[PDB]
Amino acid sequence: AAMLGTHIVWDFGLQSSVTLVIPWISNTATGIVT
Amino acid sequence: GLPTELKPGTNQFLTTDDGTSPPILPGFEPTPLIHIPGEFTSLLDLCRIETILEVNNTTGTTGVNRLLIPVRAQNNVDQLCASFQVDPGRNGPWQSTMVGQICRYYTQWSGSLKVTFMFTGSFMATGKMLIAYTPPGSAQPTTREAAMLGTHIVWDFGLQSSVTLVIPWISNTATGIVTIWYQTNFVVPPDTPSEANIIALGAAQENFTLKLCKDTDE
Amino acid sequence: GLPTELKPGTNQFLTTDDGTSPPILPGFEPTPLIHIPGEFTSLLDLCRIETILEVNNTTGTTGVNRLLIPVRAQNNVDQLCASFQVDPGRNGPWQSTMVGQICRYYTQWSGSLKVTFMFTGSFMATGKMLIAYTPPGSAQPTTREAAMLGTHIVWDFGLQSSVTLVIPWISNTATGIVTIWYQTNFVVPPDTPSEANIIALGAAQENFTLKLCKDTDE
Amino acid sequence: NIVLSYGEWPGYCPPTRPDVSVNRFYTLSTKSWKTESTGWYWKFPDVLNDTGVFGQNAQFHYLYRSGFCMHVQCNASKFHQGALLVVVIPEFVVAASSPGLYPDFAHTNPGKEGQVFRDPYVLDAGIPLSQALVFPHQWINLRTNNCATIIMPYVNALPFDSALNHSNFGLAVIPISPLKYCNGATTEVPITLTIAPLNSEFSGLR
Amino acid sequence: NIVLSYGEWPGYCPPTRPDVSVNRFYTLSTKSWKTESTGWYWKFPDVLNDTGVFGQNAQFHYLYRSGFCMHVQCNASKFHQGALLVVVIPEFVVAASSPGLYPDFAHTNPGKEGQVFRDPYVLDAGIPLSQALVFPHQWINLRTNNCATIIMPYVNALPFDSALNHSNFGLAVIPISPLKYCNGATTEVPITLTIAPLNSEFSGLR
Amino acid sequence: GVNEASVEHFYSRAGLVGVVEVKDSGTSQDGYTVWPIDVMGFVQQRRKLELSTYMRFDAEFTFVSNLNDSTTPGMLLQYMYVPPGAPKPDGRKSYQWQTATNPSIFAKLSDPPPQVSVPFMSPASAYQWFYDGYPTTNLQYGQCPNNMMGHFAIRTVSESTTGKNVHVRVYMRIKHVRAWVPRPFRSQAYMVKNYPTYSQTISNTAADRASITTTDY
Amino acid sequence: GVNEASVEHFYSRAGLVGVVEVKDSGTSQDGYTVWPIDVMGFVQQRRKLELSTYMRFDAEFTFVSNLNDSTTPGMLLQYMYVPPGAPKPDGRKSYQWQTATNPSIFAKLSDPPPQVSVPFMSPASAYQWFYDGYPTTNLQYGQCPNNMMGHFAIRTVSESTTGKNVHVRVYMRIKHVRAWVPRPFRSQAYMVKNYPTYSQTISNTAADRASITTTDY
Repeated sequence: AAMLGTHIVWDFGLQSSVTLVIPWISNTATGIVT
Repeated sequence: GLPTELKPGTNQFLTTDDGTSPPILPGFEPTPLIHIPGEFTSLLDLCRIETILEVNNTTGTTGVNRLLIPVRAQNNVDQLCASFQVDPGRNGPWQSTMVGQICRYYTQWSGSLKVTFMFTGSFMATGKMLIAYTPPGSAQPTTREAAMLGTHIVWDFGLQSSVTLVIPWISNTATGIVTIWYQTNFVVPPDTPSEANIIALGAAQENFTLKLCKDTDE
Repeated sequence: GLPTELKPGTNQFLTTDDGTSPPILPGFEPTPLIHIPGEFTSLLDLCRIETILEVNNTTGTTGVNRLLIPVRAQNNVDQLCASFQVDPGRNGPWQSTMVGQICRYYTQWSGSLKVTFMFTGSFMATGKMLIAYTPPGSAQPTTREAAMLGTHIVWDFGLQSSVTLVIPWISNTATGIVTIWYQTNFVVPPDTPSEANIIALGAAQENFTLKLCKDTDE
Repeated sequence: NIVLSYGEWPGYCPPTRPDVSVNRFYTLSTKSWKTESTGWYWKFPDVLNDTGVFGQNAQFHYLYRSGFCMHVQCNASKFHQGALLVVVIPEFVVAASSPGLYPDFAHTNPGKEGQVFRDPYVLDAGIPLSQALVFPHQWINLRTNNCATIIMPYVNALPFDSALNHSNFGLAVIPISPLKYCNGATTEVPITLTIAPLNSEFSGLR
Repeated sequence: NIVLSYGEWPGYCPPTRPDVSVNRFYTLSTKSWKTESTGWYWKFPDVLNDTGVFGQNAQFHYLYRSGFCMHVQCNASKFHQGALLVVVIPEFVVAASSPGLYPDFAHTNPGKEGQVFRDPYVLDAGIPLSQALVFPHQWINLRTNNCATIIMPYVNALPFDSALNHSNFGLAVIPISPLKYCNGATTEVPITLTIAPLNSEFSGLR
Repeated sequence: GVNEASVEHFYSRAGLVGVVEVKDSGTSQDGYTVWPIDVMGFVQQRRKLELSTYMRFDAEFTFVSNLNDSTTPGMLLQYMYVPPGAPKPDGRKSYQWQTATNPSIFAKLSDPPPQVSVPFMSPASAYQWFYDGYPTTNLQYGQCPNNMMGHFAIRTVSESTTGKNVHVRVYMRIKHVRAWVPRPFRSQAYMVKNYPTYSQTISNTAADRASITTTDY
Repeated sequence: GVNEASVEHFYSRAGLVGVVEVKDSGTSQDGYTVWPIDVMGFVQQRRKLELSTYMRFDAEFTFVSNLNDSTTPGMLLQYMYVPPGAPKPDGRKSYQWQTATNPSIFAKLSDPPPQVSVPFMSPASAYQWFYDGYPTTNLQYGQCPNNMMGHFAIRTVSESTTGKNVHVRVYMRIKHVRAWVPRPFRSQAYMVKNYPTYSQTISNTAADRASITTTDY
């Protein structure tokens, strides 16, 4: 279910640090990272 | 080439073989060919001539009534009026068309068909029907809104008296569906018949083809 | 050429004769040929595709285990590991190769073969094997030094994971031998499996040829 | 508007060639289109064989050759509905039906009055009315148009033929969608056929 | 690195052509490679028939045409050993075996999960695994590489075909040399299959 | 696929136009037979030809002759073509068999089938399948006498009763076909040979279904 | 030697594709037989064809017909080809023998064998020996209906039981061959006609030896 949305597959062996950019979020109900 | 060998295939009579044979009356002069109008050199030219679909091919209907799709004032709206398959080679309304009759002399066919609809109600008889085409994969629509989401034409009686629907592509080696829906109620002024007929016509397009000659079932 | 004589060989049906015959359906148009990828015009192109030798074709071994040459830590050094003949047409490991299967459709073949060896042990598994080829005249070597004096390759596991041996020339109208020797003991660090497998692959070179078509034995 | 049969104008033969005594419009007896009407057909030139100067020429000349221009006018109000198919059928051989396997002379050559169809579904010839649109035709949809004009050239295997013995073509007016109206409207719709021979040629004068 | 199946890039047909909603990477459920594992196969495009936007397109379109790019990633330590053959088999018809001469639907179309081989020696099709290298393939030798990438164009006798009824090709991951390790290492090696459809075309939208 | 849907190809290939029988045993000891050339012998071929009004073509005729049990002995046969408006044989040994203007083919059962091409024979510019008129009663209506292509009188060249029946299959191939004025395909059953007469029990052109909204038959 | 190892030459030469029998004595007095065209009639030819996935070719068919004791009398035979999707004869004297669109060959046993070339007949661009899919149950899996090339109905042209059985050997030569996607040669025995089904008793591709180090069998 999470794979069909915005996601990054991160491999430990290859890449030791991964960066995820949250597109946009505001405060005047919020994004989730799993 | 005096020294010859006779290869396998001699003294056979192949009925499809296109050879020469001696004239039985050499030096006989046939009547010269005058100009006759209406020469045709292709069954495809006849296939794309519009002919009446027998959409009302219903048990108990006879004669010219079988060529008419009845349209009348409906108590309930969004009801189905008529349904036929886009299948010239199969038994059904296309049997009565010239394209549907030529298709029975061939094994396979491909190309596009157009179905013309002619409204034969009074001049003062307005209303809308929905003509929807279902591609061969999908089943017949159950409701007018279900048919509205697919390929469709909304046809107004008052404005446009004839509408043409082009079937994109269909082949024979399960088939397209055409459904006519009551978009609106049949509207008439006083002293005007409240029931009318639609005449459905059908033909092939320029990209229609036929293949593998065969003898017809009738 | 009206005056002809029929020479001996008329009314014979030679099954290998390449003649003409009338089309049974003249003016029938076959489906046009679209582009399909992977067209092959030569069995030689398939003969030079590397396929797995069944070197462990030993009684009691079944399934994928028959494609694996076992390598393990040896109490005695310079022992023979495996031996197979370079003979695509004969019964044995080449039966499982594409070159060995196409060779059974022909009577005679000539040209060079290459045998690739793939080591499938752990990354930390070093050691040396000796791959020696014996030309058809000479008998199989008895010792590692006897095989070392002929054509051979010393293969190191730690450095090079795949080695290719080219068989110079072999024909069918008694055959080459390939032997794999334990040059060194199988060396591993702690917590590493001490037994591994070699996968032997085989194919033909560009100078491979086939001759006199024949029906296969299977 | 005008439809040319087979996309060819009628023309002269490269013999009597009347100028205006024959080229005039011939207007036939009007047909009453009713609810239960099956249709009408005329044979050409049998329809004009005993009618005016063309009638005199066709009866006192051995050979004959002419094109025709047919106008099928329809007088209906906007409160009448129905569709006629007006089809020209070259060599319209009428068939008999038996439960009488040969049609009467009254049916093969109805004259200027014309004959009513008995089985308009099969055109009284065993051929489906649904495929009659391979022949040159016009629709008369009472809500769209009340006129049909078909220009028919001379079609024959022979350059000339007898007017009295041979009919080159038949003209059929067939109500596909029946005439329908409400109480108070005229119970019938007049259908008027106007014929104009074009490029008429004659031979064997007596 | 990347291997082109039959030396041809997938391309468009000279119809729906999605840009990025379909061209995205699809990552399947990871397979646990164990000592006793026989192998796995997937049917294309059956593996994506019920998966994301490609799944929606393949189920609501009459015709279908697409190339694929398969990544077979393997997560093993330097202390794990084994070799996988990753082979793409065009028209991979699975065979039944009887001492049941017809394979079940679960075997012919295993779906996104994929099916395990029962007789990987004969590829469950009566053809030797030793000659499976005539098909486009990559080796995964745990001591050499842990990745395989096969680019597969559209192969069919027809320009278009049904995604739901016909599988153009099968993808088989088969352990030739069994997985082996020492006590303390992970008892299984993950095998990840990532699929990316290339040049996908659709027709008959409903 | 435009060559297969042409008038030339639609009317091509050789078809059985008549099974002629030369009876010479039992009671029928004629030893000859006269078969009038009929392009519309069978309803299948008649319906295809009646698609057009006028045709002009040359016909190629092949004779597939054999005995009752498929045997083909060395028996001699004469296939004489009687052109339109020539007298026909009235016996096994009549003088019409010796008329030079009637072309003959002398062939044996042991030989491959005889072939011969009859040209376009009509006094008019085209054969006319539909004639809306009278030659000069009800019977003569529709009866154009210009469609007669001739006869094929066939006999065994013998002096007495052979005692063997010969079955002749006549195959015709329409050649150089030109068609004019296409017509609807006949929908009703053919009752007689030369008339469009149909049964009062009119058959519907299309097969029936339960209702105008159900796609089931 | 590169011409002998080509796809054109590998699939060349005429091979027996079926021994068709026209039985007309004892109990079987049919006097005809219908043989469906099968390029994979024999396992030898099936294995060679299944080397590729798609083929496109024209086939040339030869009929070697004779009686039980090799005799070839003057008997007439009809070799009618029923194209894919045409009705087949259901008797010795059915109307399907007279259908013009089914090409026929009329030939005698005394004549040299009849030959005729069937073109590429598939609705698809190539014949497909492996179809991984369903036409629309378990039985229909792998069953592509586009590989049907037609039928060869063969009869004696006779009015009654001849009392002689005719053995017809059909020889086919694959012509203008194009092959795609080579496949491994089948290793298991063929159990059924249209399925890759194999026995649970898997046969090893290679013959066995005592040990991996002994070059003896």
